[PDB]
Amino acid sequence: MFSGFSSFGGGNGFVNMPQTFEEFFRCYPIAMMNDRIRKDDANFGGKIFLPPSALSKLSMLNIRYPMLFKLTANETGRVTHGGVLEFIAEEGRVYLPQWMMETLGIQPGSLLQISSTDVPLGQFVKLEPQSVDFLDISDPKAVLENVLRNFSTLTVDDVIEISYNGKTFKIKILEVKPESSSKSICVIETDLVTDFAPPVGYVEPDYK
Repeated sequence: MFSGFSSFGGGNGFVNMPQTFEEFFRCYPIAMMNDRIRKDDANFGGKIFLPPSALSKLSMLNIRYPMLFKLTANETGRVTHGGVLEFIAEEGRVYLPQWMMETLGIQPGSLLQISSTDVPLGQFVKLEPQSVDFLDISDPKAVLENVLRNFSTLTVDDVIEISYNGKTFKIKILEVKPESSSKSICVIETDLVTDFAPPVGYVEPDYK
């Protein structure tokens, strides 16, 4: 009968719907690519090459930049989240790092599916450290930030590796606090918090 005509809060009770886009392209092993025509960082990075045709379609869908891409493998049934650099293949070519191919469980010439997904940026991410040497760095936090920049999308199930000074480090997202059931975390700038927790009970003797 009577209405207060007043609204209080209600924002918390609102759930944001992620953005999902699907694309199909053929992937090729970047490893076979000549070093001269390829970048070393790209080989160990999480950036992939896609056609401009897909990007144009995304704009129509009003996808905010940066754009996130997700890889789907029918053969393994597992889907990893890959990052995107720039579109240079007019015909429609997809390139991925050698390590990524192993995770996807697909061999050269295999089809690769890329879907655009947008996440509200997780709040907490748990990363698995490797070797005490990694934690021996004066500014380990800085290294982490660099890794996030390299990878547009981060998945708990996906294992990301960073190569520094010719060295490769394995970082595994054991557990993260997400805002969606997708169980995917992607931090563009720095809205994601990372913590290092030593899961290895082995100790290496000091050499002197």
